Amino acid sequence: MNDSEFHRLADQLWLTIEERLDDWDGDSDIDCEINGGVLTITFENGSKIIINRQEPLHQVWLATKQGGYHFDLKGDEWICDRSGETFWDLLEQAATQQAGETVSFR
Repeated sequence: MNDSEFHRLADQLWLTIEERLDDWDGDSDIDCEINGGVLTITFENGSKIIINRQEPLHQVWLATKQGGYHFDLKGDEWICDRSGETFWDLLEQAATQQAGETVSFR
């Protein structure tokens, strides 16, 4: 049902995100933190993206510079619930603004 859906989604996000940002270089440095259901994407500046998760239905969080918002699914692309933003793109703007160079998720 839900827990399984949540978990498989979680697995693919967690993996692909961590992998992507461990892979890509930059201006700044990058150390990804992996904790128990938590990712924390940390630059040499000391600033960071906070990723952690809420309900085992479909609900995940993400926090950054401007604060952030929770992460909800539209279709092939997660939005931020806020007004209805975007996964990879807003995450780009977040990471980019804290790191100091285009952090390329797409």
